[PDB]
Amino acid sequence: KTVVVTTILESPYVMMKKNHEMLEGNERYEGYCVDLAAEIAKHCGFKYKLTIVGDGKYGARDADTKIWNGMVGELVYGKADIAIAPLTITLVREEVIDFSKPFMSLGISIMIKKGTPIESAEDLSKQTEIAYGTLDSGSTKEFFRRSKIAVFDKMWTYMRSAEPSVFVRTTAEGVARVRKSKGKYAYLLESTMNEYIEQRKPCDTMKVGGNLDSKGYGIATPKGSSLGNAVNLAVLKLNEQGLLDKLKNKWWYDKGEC
Amino acid sequence: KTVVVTTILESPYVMMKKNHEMLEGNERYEGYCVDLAAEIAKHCGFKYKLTIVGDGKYGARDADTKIWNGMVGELVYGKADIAIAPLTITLVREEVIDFSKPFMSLGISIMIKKGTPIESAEDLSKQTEIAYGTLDSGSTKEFFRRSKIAVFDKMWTYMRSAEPSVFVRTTAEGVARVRKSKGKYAYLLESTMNEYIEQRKPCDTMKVGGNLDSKGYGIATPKGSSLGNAVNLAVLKLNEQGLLDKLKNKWWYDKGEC
Ligand SMILES: N[C@@H](Cc1conc1O)C(=O)O
Ligand SMILES: N[C@@H](Cc1conc1O)C(=O)O
Ligand SMILES: [Zn+2]
Ligand SMILES: [Zn+2]
Repeated sequence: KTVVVTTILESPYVMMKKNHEMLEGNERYEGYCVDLAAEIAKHCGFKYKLTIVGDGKYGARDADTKIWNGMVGELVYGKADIAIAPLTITLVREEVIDFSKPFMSLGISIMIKKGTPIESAEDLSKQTEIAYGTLDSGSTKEFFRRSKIAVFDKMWTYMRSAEPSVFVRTTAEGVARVRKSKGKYAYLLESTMNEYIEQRKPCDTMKVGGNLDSKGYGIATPKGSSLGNAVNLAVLKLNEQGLLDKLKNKWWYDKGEC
Repeated sequence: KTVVVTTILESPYVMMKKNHEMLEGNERYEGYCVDLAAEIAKHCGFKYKLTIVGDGKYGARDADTKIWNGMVGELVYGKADIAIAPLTITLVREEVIDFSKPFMSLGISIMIKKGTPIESAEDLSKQTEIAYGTLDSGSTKEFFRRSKIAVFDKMWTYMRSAEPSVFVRTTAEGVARVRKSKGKYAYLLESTMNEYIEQRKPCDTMKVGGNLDSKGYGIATPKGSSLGNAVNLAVLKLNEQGLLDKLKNKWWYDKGEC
């Protein structure tokens, strides 16, 4: 009955506490999703164990093997009971796992090194000098790959053929590339992460333009799991009681450094 | 077999076309939810009949009889098969009906007549010359009635006992009250309607401040319904293809008059 929670090391959702090495179990981690996991568990009445997804991914179906990787795979193949992370609710995922109503709203956004002469996706598409990419698996890449909006189709056409690769394995990798490229690389990531980074030292990046789309993160469970109903209701209750807005402010803005 | 769709006359979601008297059935109406209903039915493969909710309400439970009114009641008591409307996903409603994932995100906002000395809820709570209320039943009124947050708790106390009533029966009545009250009345309504009206003639109102919460509208079905699954998947598909964004620009800003 101890619920195995799969999640991912992604700031400020789940981060290692500075002393984690002298701590045990759930106490080793801190962050928005660590706080949310505690509350979901308390309102649903279950004991849980946080575990970091082994391959460090969000989740995508390999087109050859057709095997799901990341947190989605952990749920699909029975290695975890629930996923509490910045996991995007999408059609292909909803087809294999269950999602609660969203606990956070977001949209794909553009992250630039300050001073970059870019102001929108249209600007990125109309030039070639500043390279741009996305996480190499997950909802953002899939959004561009399936987009039929020309500004986005043009962007995908370029990204899928750019060399060296413009895709990165982790959010941190994308942010570092932005920071170390003197303005020649812009990163396409979720508004939530983009807004977070813009508030952290060295305060050299910023989110530009509006969001490209609109969607949410949901707490996921294995298709038909017994936890789904209570978890969904708990998210709604916690949102209505102001918990979610409080956690957003606590982890994004209250200890912002810029 | 023809699906009975319950919806509500609320601009620009569902409105009577100018020439509706000489039109019939579903053709009499136009709007975002009318376009959405057509997109959902096509993907889920069903024929439908649009019907305006009899009592003109969104849906709330009478504390004494425990009977649901509005579109929620029409689903609860079997008078309709699905509600395609700007119906807000809430915990009390989710307990009695099913909601698809969000097709639109929004938040409670403040509508003022241009030039009114108000910039936030807080601003409304610390004065008494400017009355302010909400729709008479629905998710907004509940929000203030259930607030564990100080500014808002203060707002319910004044609202619940103001006399005469600061509550209104329809969004239109709330908007008209703002407009003819020479700035002595502000109306609390969802950002979607607020932003919409703000872009319509006589262009004398405006949304002030930020949203008070974050939530969404969902397509609702009776508990356990055969349509729940397909509808939910259709919403996600429509969002990802950009149809939902397309419809929003179509009905909100493409014809704006200010
Ligand atoms: N939440 C996303 C991952 C993600 C995080 O930030 N940009 C992204 O693409 C997912 O679920 O793939
Ligand atoms: N969407 C709300 C109603 C509503 C619309 O605009 N302000 C409101 O309160 C509901 O479903 O009750
Ligand atoms: Zn379609
Ligand atoms: Zn009564």
